[PDB]
Amino acid sequence: SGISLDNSYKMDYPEMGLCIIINNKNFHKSTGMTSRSGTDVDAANLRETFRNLKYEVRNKNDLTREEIVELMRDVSKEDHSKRSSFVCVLLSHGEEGIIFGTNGPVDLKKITNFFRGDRCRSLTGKPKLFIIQACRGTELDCGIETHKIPVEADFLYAYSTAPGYYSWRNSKDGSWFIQSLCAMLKQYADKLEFMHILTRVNRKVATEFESFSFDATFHAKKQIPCIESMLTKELYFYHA
Amino acid sequence: SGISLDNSYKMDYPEMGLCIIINNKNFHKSTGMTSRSGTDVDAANLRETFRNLKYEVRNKNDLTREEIVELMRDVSKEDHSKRSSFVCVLLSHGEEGIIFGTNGPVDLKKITNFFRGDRCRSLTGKPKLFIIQACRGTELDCGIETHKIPVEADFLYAYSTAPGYYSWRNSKDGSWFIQSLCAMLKQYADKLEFMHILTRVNRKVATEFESFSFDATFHAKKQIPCIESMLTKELYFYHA
Amino acid sequence: SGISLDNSYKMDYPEMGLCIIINNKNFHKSTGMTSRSGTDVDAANLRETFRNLKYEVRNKNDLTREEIVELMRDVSKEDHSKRSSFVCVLLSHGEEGIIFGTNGPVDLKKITNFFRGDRCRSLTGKPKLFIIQACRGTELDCGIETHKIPVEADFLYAYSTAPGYYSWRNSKDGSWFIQSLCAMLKQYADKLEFMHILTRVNRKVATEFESFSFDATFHAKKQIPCIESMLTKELYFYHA
Amino acid sequence: SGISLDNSYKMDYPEMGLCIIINNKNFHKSTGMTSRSGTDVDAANLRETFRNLKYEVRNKNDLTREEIVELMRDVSKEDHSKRSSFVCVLLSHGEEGIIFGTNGPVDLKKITNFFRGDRCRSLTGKPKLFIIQACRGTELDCGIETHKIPVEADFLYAYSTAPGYYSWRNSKDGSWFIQSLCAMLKQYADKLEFMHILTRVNRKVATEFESFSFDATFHAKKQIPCIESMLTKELYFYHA
Amino acid sequence: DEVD
Amino acid sequence: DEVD
Amino acid sequence: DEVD
Amino acid sequence: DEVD
Repeated sequence: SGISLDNSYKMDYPEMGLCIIINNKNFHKSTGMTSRSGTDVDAANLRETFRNLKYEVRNKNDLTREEIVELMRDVSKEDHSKRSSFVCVLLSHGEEGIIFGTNGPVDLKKITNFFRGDRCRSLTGKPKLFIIQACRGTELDCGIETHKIPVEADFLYAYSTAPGYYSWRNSKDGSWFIQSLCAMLKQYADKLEFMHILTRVNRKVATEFESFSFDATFHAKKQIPCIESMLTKELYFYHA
Repeated sequence: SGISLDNSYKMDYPEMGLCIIINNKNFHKSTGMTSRSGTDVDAANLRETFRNLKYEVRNKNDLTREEIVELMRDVSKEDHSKRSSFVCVLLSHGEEGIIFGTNGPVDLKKITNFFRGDRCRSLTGKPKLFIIQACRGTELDCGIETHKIPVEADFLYAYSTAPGYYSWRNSKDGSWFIQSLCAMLKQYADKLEFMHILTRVNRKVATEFESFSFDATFHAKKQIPCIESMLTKELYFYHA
Repeated sequence: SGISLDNSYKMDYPEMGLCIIINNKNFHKSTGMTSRSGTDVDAANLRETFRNLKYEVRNKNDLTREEIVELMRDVSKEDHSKRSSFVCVLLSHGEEGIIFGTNGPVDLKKITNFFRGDRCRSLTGKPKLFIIQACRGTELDCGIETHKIPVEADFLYAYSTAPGYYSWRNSKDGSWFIQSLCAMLKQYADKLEFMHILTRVNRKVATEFESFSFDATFHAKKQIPCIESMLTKELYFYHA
Repeated sequence: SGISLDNSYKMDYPEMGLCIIINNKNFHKSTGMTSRSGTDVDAANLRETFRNLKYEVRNKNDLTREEIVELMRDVSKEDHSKRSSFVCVLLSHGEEGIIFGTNGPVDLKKITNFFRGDRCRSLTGKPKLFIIQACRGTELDCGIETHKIPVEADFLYAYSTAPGYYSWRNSKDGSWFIQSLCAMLKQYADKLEFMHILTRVNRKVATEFESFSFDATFHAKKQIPCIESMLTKELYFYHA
Repeated sequence: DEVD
Repeated sequence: DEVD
Repeated sequence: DEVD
Repeated sequence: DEVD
């Protein structure tokens, strides 16, 4: 055969893979956490968007910390041999390195470790994408007027916000990040490599959104998403 | 004029910009930190590599924590109006979010805050690249056999290793990450967008390197770099 | 400045350039040539398509052989210094190397020679595109079931059909070639290089069209356009 | 499976295909045609270049008009089912639409008709490339100081010169066109689509070559190759 | 369909 | 607009 | 340089 | 090989 190159992940397996969407809206009163109005818009938008990309979407709502772990554990024990990749979207409250279950926090590392190259052999060498809409702290951006592989390899963390910062969600239109992500995926999934699509998402969130609040502390704030890539190849959602 | 698009950073300014390389090899005995053998190879490799990309390279060796801060402060106060971008490479010991001066640690955030969009107006809207060869923890990867913008926007953190992990350096050939980075830049700087070049670096480090030690604890370990992007546009080192 | 490359034509001049569309529908009875029903649809489609690409469109209808030559001569004597390119579309009857004026044939070479690099200095080094919807013979394709530069450089001849073959035109929808060309331009002018857009046009004409006639001699015939390029650089209709 | 696109020819068949190189240097005295000094350099350059692209190269020297036809006929009757494409290079004297056998002229159409989509079913839908180094006339370029498919579809004629023009060959370095073609293939076959590679060839021939002769009539002349494409998809020599 |  |  |  |  002619000359071959291996710069992009093989995405022509029989199935694109699973897209797990965890949507936490209602939290146990004892946690003292507010409901996340608008998150359902995000969940439906993501379901439709990934359905169009040919992913097997599974939506889960209001899962406890224990349920999140067991779900991730069970999913990682499935046979992904015939799947090209894996996607997990987390919509909830959070802080740096933490996602919140309805009854308490969950370490992100605990969730992702189940998919390590040595713990999920059917996903070894395949892109594992974690999309996270949740706060990573309490900082506010005031803006300015213009043959072995690593077990941590092949992971991509698409964070809605910069390390240490709050993440914004509109109770009517949904989160800034998820709204933008779905829009960019719908428009460029057939045209651009994933990192370039995410860069477009960064630009959209950074330029088209600004908070409005009667509280001066939270008014006129900006946001920049954060792409954290440990991928080893280019990722295209199309093939052939 | 015809139809125009703005998907990539303007890199045709009179100057590509400054490339600050901080090379810490010798540390004050009282810190109890070992010398970083092989780091000079990294520093020379980087100097040559960025010189070829037309960057104004400034190499600094063995700087104290105080000197690092003052250098960064002074550089951020320069007039970068005629420069397309800014690059800073840090070679030293470190831990999560920390880089080590010869006499003590320095918060990475303190270094980067000087270049925030609201604190360095001549760099607002321009890519600010921080390249970091230093540990981010003590974890070892055993591997597995195969009109306003955010002040944090336009930053790119190219970490040599995954969050929480050690970073490997060979006393003879230089660090795995820097060796690979320079090689990929030399070969694709004229051909590929920066995120794609970094992805090639991830693949090179992940597949071509494995530690060798008489100490079982540190033997046969792997590494995966981590690209942390808050960029809002595609970055090409060439223009026209 | 950083590294620069010159693989594509400069298309960021103040003006994209002129788009001359010669639409010959009615011919002098003495020529014994039929009217070209459907050509007006082509002319309007082209006018709109190139208007969207920011070209200064000039439509001319039913021009004699003498008028075609004088028009081309005058256009070539204009100052194109501020224009990025030149486009000329010819819609008429024809044969190999010939386009028909309303009162007689005109050598294509006579028309294009006015734009030679040495005869139109303000267009030297700029793409000169001739788009030709006309027959190049009488053959029918039965198909099968599936520092100096050359004066002839920088010309691109986009022929609707293969050398020696008839070209098909639908009296209701317009010519197969022009219909396809406009559609592909509308969809990819912002995305693909011109040769790739034309290749898409070839595929569209080749697969989506087949003649229907009560005359067995002209029934179930196919067509393949012919791209004849003497261009020296890539041509993108967008810039920046 | 995920979303698929079909914009480029399938080039991952077991074999890239045959590359027939017809090198006519010596001609029968009675034809009154001179020997083509330097053509052997072209033939060897092409053999090596296509060998590197993984083509099954067959070189034939000094073939009569009758031998050229029989060779083409026999090749077209071979089973190309397992081959991705077909390439034929003709090096000889010629004129418009004609290539010269050692004892007389041969119509190019006669040679190519054997490969029509309806006459060579194992090549239907596959790129058929004819590379022609031969004159297409006597004109000299003085330059200027700076479900069915068509049977003619999927053919690509890469002519060394513009229609009606002489083609230049250096008795020491080989032909301008072939020299440039091989150089561009060696450098971009792994990087660029074929039409873009050919465009680079056009630029190389147009800018880097100029004739030197003691005969004023043939001195300081230029040349521009001519790409004649009836291809329906993008052609990349690499795959995967 | 007609020819030109 | 609210925070998560 | 010669012609073909 | 050593660590940083």
